[PDB]
Amino acid sequence: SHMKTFKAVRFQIVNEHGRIIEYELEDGVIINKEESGTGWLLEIVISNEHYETFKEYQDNEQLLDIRVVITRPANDPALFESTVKSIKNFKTTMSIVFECHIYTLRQQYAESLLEQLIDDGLSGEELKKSFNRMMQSKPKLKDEKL
Amino acid sequence: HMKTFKAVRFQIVNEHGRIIEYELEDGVIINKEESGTGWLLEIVISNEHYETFKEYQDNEQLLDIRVVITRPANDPALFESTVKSIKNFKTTMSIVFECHIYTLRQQYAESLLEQLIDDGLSGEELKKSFNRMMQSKPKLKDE
Repeated sequence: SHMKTFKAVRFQIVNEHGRIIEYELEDGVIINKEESGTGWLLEIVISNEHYETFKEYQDNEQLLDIRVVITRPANDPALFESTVKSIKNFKTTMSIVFECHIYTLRQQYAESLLEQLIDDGLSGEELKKSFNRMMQSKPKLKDEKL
Repeated sequence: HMKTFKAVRFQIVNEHGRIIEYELEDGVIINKEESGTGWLLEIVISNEHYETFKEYQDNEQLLDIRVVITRPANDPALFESTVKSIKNFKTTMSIVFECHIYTLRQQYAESLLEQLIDDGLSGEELKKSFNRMMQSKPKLKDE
């Protein structure tokens, strides 16, 4: 793809346990800012309902593991690590800009993911349960945190 | 609410009512009126006519464009635009345009006819040109 500007049609945030919170988009754009080595800029419009969550993310400079689907909703998510840069609250909606850096899923994800879950002591049905959910959501692995 | 859209067709219309369609790899258009920059359009097309677009950018040529938004089912929105940037690849290029949307003047038909007659046209030539210009809808000489 040769474009530097894309329409964002789905937005999700994933936690450690591979649990997705999806936010319904009013609007969405994401720009590849290579001009500086500044990464990517995501601007979305969502309901005000989530103003506190995102205000707290901004205040703590929370590192967020996000999934962004581009152009058409059936497409495979792109993977970013991001922080909230600015928030604008409106009457029923809010506008949020994120600072994003793209990443590719590592090789041997399935093997590392299993190694992590077993080292956390999971077994049998809880293990199948977590592995399957995590295989789809793809959380950042414990060996990448601090 | 929705401010960012897919751009599915792109055309330039010249003085003569002639449509020049370019097939898109991709396109997005963004409504930035709140800012006051009008709309922002990025497209990827073949780079065969790179020199044509470099020329427009250098001359800051004012282009009368038609953009179909979201679905091909829609009729094109009318823009007056200039080329802001070009990124050239192997056999494609990406172009960004600054655009300002516009509505078609009232009595367009009557003014078109006036111009064609004043330019010496008659008979079959007049009908041919009028029928085409009524489809593409170019800016008139009174500008």
